[PDB]
Amino acid sequence: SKNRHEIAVMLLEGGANPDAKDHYEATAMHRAAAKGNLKMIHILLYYKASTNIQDTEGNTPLHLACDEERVEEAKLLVSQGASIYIENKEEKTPLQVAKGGLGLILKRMVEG
Amino acid sequence: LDKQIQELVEAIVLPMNHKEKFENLGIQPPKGVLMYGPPGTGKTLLARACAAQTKATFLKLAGPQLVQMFIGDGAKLVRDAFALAKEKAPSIIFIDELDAIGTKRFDSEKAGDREVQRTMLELLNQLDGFQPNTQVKVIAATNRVDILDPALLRSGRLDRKIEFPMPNEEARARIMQIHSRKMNVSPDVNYEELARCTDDFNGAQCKAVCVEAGMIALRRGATELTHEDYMEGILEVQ
Amino acid sequence: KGCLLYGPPGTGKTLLARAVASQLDCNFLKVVSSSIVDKYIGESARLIREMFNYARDHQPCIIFMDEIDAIGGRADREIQRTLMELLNQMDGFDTLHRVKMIMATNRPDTLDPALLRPGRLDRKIHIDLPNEQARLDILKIHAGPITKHGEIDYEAIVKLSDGFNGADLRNVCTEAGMFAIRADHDFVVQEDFMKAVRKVADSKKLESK
Amino acid sequence: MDIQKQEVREAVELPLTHFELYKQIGIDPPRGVLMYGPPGCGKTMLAKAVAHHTTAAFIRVVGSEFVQKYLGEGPRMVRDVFRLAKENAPAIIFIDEIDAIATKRFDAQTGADREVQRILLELLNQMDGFDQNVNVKVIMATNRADTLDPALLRPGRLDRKIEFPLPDRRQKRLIFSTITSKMNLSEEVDLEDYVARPDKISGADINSICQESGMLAVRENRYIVLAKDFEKAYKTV
Amino acid sequence: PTVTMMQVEEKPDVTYSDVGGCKEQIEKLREVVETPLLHPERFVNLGIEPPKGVLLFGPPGTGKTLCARAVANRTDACFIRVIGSELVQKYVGEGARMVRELFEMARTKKACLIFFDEIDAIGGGDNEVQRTMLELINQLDGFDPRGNIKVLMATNRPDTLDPALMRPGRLDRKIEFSLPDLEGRTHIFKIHARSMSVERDIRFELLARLCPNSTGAEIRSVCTEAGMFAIRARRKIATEKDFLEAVNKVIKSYAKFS
Repeated sequence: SKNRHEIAVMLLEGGANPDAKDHYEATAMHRAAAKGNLKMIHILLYYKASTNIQDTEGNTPLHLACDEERVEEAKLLVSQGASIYIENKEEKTPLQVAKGGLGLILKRMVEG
Repeated sequence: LDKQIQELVEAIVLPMNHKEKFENLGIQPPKGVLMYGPPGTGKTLLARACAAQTKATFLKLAGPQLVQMFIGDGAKLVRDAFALAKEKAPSIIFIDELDAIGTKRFDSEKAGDREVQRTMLELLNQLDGFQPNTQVKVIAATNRVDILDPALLRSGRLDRKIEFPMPNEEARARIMQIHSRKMNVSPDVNYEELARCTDDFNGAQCKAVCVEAGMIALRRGATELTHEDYMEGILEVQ
Repeated sequence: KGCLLYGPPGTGKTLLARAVASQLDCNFLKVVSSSIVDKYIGESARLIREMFNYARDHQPCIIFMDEIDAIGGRADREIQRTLMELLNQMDGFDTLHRVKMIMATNRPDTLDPALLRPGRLDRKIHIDLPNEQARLDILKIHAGPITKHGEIDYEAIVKLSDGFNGADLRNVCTEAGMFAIRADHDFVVQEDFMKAVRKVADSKKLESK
Repeated sequence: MDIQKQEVREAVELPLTHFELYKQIGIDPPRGVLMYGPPGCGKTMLAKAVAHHTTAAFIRVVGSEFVQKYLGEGPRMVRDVFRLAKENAPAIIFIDEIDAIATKRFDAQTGADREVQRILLELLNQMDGFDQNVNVKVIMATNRADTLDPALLRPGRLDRKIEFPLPDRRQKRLIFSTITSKMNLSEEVDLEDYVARPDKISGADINSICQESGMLAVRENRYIVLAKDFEKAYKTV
Repeated sequence: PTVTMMQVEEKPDVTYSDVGGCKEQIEKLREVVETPLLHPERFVNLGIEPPKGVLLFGPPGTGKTLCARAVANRTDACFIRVIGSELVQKYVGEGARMVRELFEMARTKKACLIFFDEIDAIGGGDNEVQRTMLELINQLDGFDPRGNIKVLMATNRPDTLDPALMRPGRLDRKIEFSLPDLEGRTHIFKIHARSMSVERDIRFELLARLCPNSTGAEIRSVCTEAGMFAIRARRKIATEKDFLEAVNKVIKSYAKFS
């Protein structure tokens, strides 16, 4: 979450668990996708990390990336295999969370 | 009951009389006496009859009377009870069913009985913190002492704890002799057969047998109670 | 601001806390272990914050909690929850420089070693036995106003009293007075103290559990 | 945001000098700004930000400052603050919680609230007459607008209705850094779970919540506040 | 209100010679209402004290007929009744003044008898009801007013648990009100001969032996519902052939569900 490249590469190199969840059922991709850490998400995807971790409310990291209008994280995560069908307890889709026509390129990158 | 009703009647009569040495040498009479034991003994009507024999003014009051529909009234009835008792002459007041509020339950979330028993703690404040408590006493009786307040160890608090040692036909014959020691009694009563017929009976059940004697007294036509009416009522209602 | 009074052998803490608390106490606030039945559901946050809020509003306050071993055992999750509220409201985010609380118990074994931490319970004093000093002293102060016969001898009263307490000897002496009170004699002979104190003292030896 | 501080900026503090601008530009900017958000108390952080950015007087008044058995001192107070606003400096009047003086009532037994709301209609006609050549800037916010009367929210009186349900994550980082930068901070004090969870749960007046955490750090036993007082101050208040 | 002056039970009604089959119960509750006043010296001289009263509950059936017997067969002065519907009213707290004014009028009437009706309307926070019933038992346990005073508790539902546990002190005789018989109804009809103008063509035996399950309320609906069903057409003569449909309908159409 602090955008520490070398600390993340060295922690994950020693045998860290990418799918490790806290008591709030949130992984490091919720925070990295919440603060705009594009390259951190990318180097997390270098180690074959999952992108569809449900939070305590059910929001995926795509909901937290698109919530803050992160176009690069939306195009990256959706272009890498993010599942938009997984909904939260509020029954909100990633297209409805983002505004300004961002859901149009979300579904465009899902179908394409 | 002479070994316990003698100390009881003395303990409720001499405080009104022995004031001389109570004020000269400062002897503390028993303020709290616990007349407990097995049920059916008739402690309520025996303490009411003895309270009527003390000649002092008697005021009725029960255990669950502290529980009201509203809140804050228990302090009005206890502070007011010791206001009429504080201002008035030394009298006798007997209550019953104290064990219902003297229970130390292990749950600790919330209840209104916490506030009712807190008013009880105000009564213990007015019996413990008040050194002029040589005035009107508070007599309390319980029908069971399975769960009793451990903080009742004080001369002003419930100290005279007298158990009822298996109240056989002698005890029932004596409480019936005190409950019916004034009205028309036949001058031949051995108490052996009529008391022996009473087995595991209650006080209100023996006095209900007496009420049955008053029921067939209309169809007997005699001028005075007889001897066979006791066993006739016992075998009649029970 | 706290103190632990554990007196497993013999009694006498009630005579002390009730002695000074009956003398001045600067206030009255007694918490007896019997008045916490609590058979309803529960919204006691504003209740414990209500009583403790009264202890915060009133500058002088002294709280007694006698026989705390029954409500402080080490249907128990709610008890431990109320004890967690007691921790969070006794060592909480409020200054308690002026309030003082005293907690009495019976056995120092199940006294919640999380509660045994200082702050909540700082001082601890053990009461082993009522030594002859306080025994003969309490006998002299309890024998002051009540007159006795010219034949005075305290060696028999002290000698026949073995393994007793201050309140027990109090109820035995006052019980002996309530035994000689039947013969309405102005003077009190000490032979009836030997008889009545002997028999009632034997009743306290048999019922000393 | 980016429209709240800009619209309140150019509509509040830019016309706060050289009074001739109100008629040099023609249509004077509307002074009515109605904030919302009932999770927290709020309505304080922005009044402090204006109280520190702009160097002028601020005569704040609780919404029940004149609710009494009498009827006077209303036009005396607001008229004195108006004449000192156009005389010495255009002080911004802070009238919070107008729901106590804007509640519907038809019965005549409570003619005190209806009387002071008729006085509110009198000063409503005063501000109707105060749209031409006057130095007045009155901010009026509340927590609930469902019970507000239509005569208050009528166009021409309150033309700005800014909504604030929850601040974005960047405004969370700023609203936490602006208060933790002065107070004692440490490595355990982190804004990651505190930028993630308080973004899920709806909560206003975050600065006041951090001040409550200061009331949890007022013991002086622990010199640096930690996550225990933060999460405890979250679950409690 | 009007119930204070109307509380007097004038206009006597059903007497003893027309009882509804009561054989043993009529004595069990008669020897406490009629005989103690006729012979007070026997109870005070013979034993402890005269009996107080009995307990009547269960199904309604022929209820209030025995109280009508007590009103009719009164020797000197008819007693005063008390209903439960006068207690539960607006402005709670008037029950103490009401029980004090009926106790005052009761002591003004040299401690006469008191009849309590519908105790379940107030029985079953009820602190004022506890004040009324504890002032009743409390003020009535004292021998100062009189010892021959009689109470009568009538109810339909036994859901009055507090009176059921406070009654063993003073009250007794927890028995059912009355069971109906088959041959006694002709006397209820004989006293219904003082009712509206029933034509002499009707025979009481033919109307009596042609209706089973004919409890006091149901025969009260035979004469009442028969007469009023004869007023449906506003006729003048009431022949049994006119309302035979009312008879077999009032016993059968009502005997369907019960």
